[PDB]
Amino acid sequence: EQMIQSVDRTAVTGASYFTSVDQSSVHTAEVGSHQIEPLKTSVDKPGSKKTQ
Amino acid sequence: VQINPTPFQQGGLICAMVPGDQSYGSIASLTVYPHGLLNCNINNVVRIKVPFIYTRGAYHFKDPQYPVWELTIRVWSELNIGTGTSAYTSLNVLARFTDLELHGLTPLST
Amino acid sequence: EQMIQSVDRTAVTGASYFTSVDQSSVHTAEVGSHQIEPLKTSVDKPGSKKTQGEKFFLIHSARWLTTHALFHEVAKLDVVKLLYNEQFAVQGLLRYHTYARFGIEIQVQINPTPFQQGGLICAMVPGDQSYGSIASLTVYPHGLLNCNINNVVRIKVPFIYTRGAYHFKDPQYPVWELTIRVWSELNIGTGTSAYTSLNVLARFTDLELHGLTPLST
Amino acid sequence: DDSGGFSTTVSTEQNVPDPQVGITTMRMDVSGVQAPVGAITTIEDPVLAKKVPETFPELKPGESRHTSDHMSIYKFMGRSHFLCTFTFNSNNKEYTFPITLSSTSNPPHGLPSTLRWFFNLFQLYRGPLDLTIIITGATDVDGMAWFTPVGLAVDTPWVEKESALQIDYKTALGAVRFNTRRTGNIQIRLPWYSYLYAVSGALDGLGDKTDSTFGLVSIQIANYNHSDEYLSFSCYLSVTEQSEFYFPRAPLNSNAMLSTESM
Amino acid sequence: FLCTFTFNSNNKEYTFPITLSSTSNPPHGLPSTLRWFFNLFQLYRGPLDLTIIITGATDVDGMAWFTPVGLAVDTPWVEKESALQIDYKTALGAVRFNTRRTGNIQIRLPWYSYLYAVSGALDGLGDKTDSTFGLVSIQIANYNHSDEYLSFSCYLSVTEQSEFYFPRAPLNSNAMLSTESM
Amino acid sequence: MMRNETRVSTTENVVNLSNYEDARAKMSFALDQEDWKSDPSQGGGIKITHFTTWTSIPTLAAQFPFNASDSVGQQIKVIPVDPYFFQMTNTNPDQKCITALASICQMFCFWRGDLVFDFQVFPTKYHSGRLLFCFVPGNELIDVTGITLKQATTAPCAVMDIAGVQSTLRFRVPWISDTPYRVNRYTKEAHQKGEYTAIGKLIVYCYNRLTSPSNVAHHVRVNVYLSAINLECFAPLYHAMDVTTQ
Amino acid sequence: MMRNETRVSTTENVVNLSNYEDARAKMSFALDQEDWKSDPSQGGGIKITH
Amino acid sequence: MMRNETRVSTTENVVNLSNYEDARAKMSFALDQEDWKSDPSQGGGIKITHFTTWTSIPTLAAQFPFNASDSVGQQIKVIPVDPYFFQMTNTNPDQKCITALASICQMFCFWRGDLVFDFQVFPTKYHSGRLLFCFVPGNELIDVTGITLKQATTAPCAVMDIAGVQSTLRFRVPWISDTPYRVNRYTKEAHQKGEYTAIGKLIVYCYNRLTSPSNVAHHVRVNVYLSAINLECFAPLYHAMDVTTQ
Ligand SMILES: [Cl-]
Ligand SMILES: [Cl-]
Ligand SMILES: [Cl-]
Ligand SMILES: [Cl-]
Repeated sequence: EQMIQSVDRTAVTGASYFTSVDQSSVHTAEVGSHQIEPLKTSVDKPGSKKTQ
Repeated sequence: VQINPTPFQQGGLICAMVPGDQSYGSIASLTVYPHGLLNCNINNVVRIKVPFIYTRGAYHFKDPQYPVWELTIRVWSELNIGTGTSAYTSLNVLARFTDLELHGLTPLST
Repeated sequence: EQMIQSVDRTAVTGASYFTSVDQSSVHTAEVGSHQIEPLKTSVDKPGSKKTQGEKFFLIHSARWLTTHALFHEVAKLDVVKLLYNEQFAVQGLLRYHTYARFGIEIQVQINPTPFQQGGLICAMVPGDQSYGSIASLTVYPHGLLNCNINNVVRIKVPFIYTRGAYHFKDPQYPVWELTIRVWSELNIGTGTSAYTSLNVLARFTDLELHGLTPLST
Repeated sequence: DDSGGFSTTVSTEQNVPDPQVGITTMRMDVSGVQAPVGAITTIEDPVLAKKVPETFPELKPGESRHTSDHMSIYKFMGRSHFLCTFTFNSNNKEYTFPITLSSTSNPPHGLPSTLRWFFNLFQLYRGPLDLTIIITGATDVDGMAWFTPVGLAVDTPWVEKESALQIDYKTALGAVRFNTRRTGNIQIRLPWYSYLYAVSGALDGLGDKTDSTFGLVSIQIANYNHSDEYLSFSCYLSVTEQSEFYFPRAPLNSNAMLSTESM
Repeated sequence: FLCTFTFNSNNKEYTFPITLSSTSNPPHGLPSTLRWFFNLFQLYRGPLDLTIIITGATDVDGMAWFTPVGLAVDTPWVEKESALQIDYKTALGAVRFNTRRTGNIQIRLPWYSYLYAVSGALDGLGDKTDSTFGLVSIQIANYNHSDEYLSFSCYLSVTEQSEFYFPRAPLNSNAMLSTESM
Repeated sequence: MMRNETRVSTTENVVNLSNYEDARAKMSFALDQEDWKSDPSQGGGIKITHFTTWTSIPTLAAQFPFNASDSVGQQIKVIPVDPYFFQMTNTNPDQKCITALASICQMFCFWRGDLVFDFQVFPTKYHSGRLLFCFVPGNELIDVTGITLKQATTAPCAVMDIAGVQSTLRFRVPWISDTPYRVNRYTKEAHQKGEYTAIGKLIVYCYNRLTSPSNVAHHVRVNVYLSAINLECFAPLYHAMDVTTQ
Repeated sequence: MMRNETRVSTTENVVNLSNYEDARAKMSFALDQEDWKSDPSQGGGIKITH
Repeated sequence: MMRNETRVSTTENVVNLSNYEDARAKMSFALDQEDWKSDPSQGGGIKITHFTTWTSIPTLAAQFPFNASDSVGQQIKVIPVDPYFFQMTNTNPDQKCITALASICQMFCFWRGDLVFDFQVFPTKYHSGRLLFCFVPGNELIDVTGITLKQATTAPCAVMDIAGVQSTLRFRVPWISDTPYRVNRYTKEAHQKGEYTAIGKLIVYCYNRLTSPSNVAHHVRVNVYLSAINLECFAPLYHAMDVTTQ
């Protein structure tokens, strides 16, 4: 007997200090990925706690 | 992007992350852009994640050229209901940066 | 912790070209199984595409006379179009498929009395005879008939067309136009029958049907 | 997620570029006598939506009769398509037209037909372009042409007038000279010389004025006594292998697809 | 040999179809050898190397494009002002040339058709859709008729990628026609 | 004794932009004839190179309503089966919303493959009904109004229960034709028997009437996306397909 | 120092259709200059050549 | 049977001087087509081949004075950050003294890299003071007069004690931009938001007022040289940059 895929109702997302609880959820869509400048547009250390 | 339609409501929306401007793109082809579809009978949330997409190597805050992203949210299927149900649903939008690369400390403000 | 069985909501069923999606489903009930006749009730091959579609059928039938001059066309037939007709079983297959590709086998026969003389030529010409030289009909898949010799001829061909299949309900141009002309005037002696009837048999070969349809025209 | 984010459900790729080939080939059946599970899905969910569609039993298509795949952008746009056309009226004059993706700028003062369409299928473009231009009419007319990069001096666009630029300056940016008698056509490559990372067609006013341009071309005639015939110029562009295309957009709606109707 | 035509006014165009049809009699149809050949068999498919000779005029800019069966294209066998967007024309793949610098063009015609193959011997209906390889259109420009006349002659040659299926009875002599000229 | 002779062949100084082999430049403006490497810096790695990219992204081609007033076997919507189809449109900004699938194929003379119709329902967990999707093999112009629902079950088709945890039924219309490819006749003045754009028409019937209480809409809307798989197009051309006003 | 010189021989831009070697096209309308395979599908394998 | 045919391609007898591949001669006047060896005889071995040669030689771009009368936090001089800058000039012989750095970059459309400002003080072992050099990231036109000295410490900057055994502070301005390269807009009629030549402006503030006795000047002059490292320019053009009158 073949089981047929059905979405996942409940789920929990967030980042840093922000959390979300969703009851009628679905999956997250993403496209492409992080790209690293083969030729940097700026040579200074990227902003960081220490930087600033 | 999230909302809260009561199961007695029906219809849906579409949320698209469009770079720069919608220009004259076919509304019906919004699905092409990184999108999320909302259907009452189904989901009440959608999540989209993208990288840096621009003509320049970075965005200038103090005085921008053109917006990096123009998030558009349109009615994908008219929101009808039965007599008595709430005739609306509020909606919110959450955003956050990812892989944040800052450059050039400055005293300006505008 | 014991899990207790609960039905399977969503599911998908169907057969051949019919699919169903059901949301508040349940399982299918069946009883017994297929039984094979220990004593067959009928000995003929059970109906099959070949049974009913790839067999022979009588298309057209005419007369050949002493009055018919040389090259007289005794018959011009859209073989395919002719088969497509309730009159023959193969219809049952065609009548419900939009297009189909295939080969053909033609058998033409007659019955001249040895006291008759002359002959005919039968050619399977694709599309139309156009302005081809009647005298060169032998080039097409043909069969020659000579009283003093044979009273039958058989030709077999594959699918030859500009399109990948023939459209029955509403054709473009006939696949095959079988032509039968007088190859040598049919003369006789005073008293002999001045004619001979003639028949034409046809059947499909390697019948490939496509796209079930409810139409009729 | 390296960004300090967390989730309980997954995140798959949505609308992935170059998913399948464009020519009928085998990269048995394609689906059948099994059970079409791909006949049902919850399109709202990105994962599920990628589930391969299948409704009825089909067989493998087979092999296409032609060599190359017409759906490969490189090969398709490899056919130099139409760009613009203009005509000189007086002698010792010049015309300067910009190469602008802008969906806004309507022809003739803008991208037309195919080129217009194509450059709005995606957000970012960069890389050289093989321009080729056909000369019509006149003869024994000496001419010159030069490519001017975005952000530099150049005679006023879409306008026939007497050049206001030092011969030195012109030639300096790299130029070419030719004569109608000996040729009647020129195929030269345009460089990816821009201070930007890439250019785009779909933009809004401001950026639509700086970041929507590859560069500009300028053609200047000479020795054209108008006692002669007329002098027409037609330009066509073809994408090169060193050209890149990033991020797919929703195609321009039909009402915005315009063409310079002529003959 | 295939066909030949002549321009009378400036900025005009001619569009001729490549039709095997035994029906269509020249000049508005296949002539001499080509006519004969394409009726020796039932089905044809595969590219064809067209080559065209220019006669007369000079310093005349011209353009030509191959249009596949079943698509928009200026009315056949007729000299008239084109009714097609320059865009459209060029889009189907085209070529430009000038009488002064050349006087002849040899380019290959593609097997671009929704059919499996085409045929000459047919009957009316099919004889209107399945009897055509495709069409060629030539448009002139800068031809002040104060000048000489402008003639065009087209010839076809079969390629190795061309195929020929099923032999027919050759056309009877009475149907073999030729565009008698010089 | 310098002796390299060559004959000047035909087509002298002729120009051809049909393909790249002849369209590519013969010299360059670039200094030292240099070239360029790749660079996805601000392109997020999403490098495009094939139109498939679009043709496989379900885009919205049409919206139709399913009313309770619709009785069993009533034809609800009829659609021709060819990539070029789309009927969506917005008043102001005034525009004709072509689909991705369409916007691509519109630039080709020929096409073949499995078109994919995705039906998305927008009901409420309180409605109930079934719709029968039916593909009638043929051409873009076949009178089909004379077809009982029953009659339609002869052609390949599928039924869908709306009330559910799922929302979309996918209709993968198998390439069925008498020809290897169909043509973009949508450019021609009139129509000619045999020069077809579609392989048949799709029909939406009311399988089981739409039931429901009274505190929910008296109907249920449906979105119809369109995309293709095993798609093949060839013979470039230019044409901005208009809207197919059903 | 680019130095590839050739002399323009007789019969400049002359056309000859006597044989294929000179009759064959010198360029093509086909996209990407592609070609075509064989296909006897509807030709019943009866391929003619002589 | 001589049979070498070639087709005459497009661009017949066309001339292109964009690069050497097409600019180089196709024949020579030299007898027997000979060539020449090298010879540094009277060239002292100093053979040149790259413009870097100049762009890395600090040249004088500007002179500014530091007066005692200048109070703490007073802006003393403001400079745009782009190779094209220079303000030096002599009355007679009448001339506009461009810098090496400048004279090179002026012939390019684009540039990127670390510009280097060298500050040379001309004091006496009896003065005492500090100056704060501040780079404000941006474009060549940003109102900056509204910036407290304090406010400036937010941007990258450096302070220098004048009184000393050393004489020059080097300011290596890191390439900071929203674009991979900046453009030579100094050729255009007007200015357009986004088409910038510099990556920001440099500012000279008075960190600690200039102290001293009374038998020494009431001020101290300063030379500002300019050169670049990791410099890159491309897209040749011609333009004689004028003076940037601050
Ligand atoms: Cl002359
Ligand atoms: Cl003027
Ligand atoms: Cl000449
Ligand atoms: Cl007219």
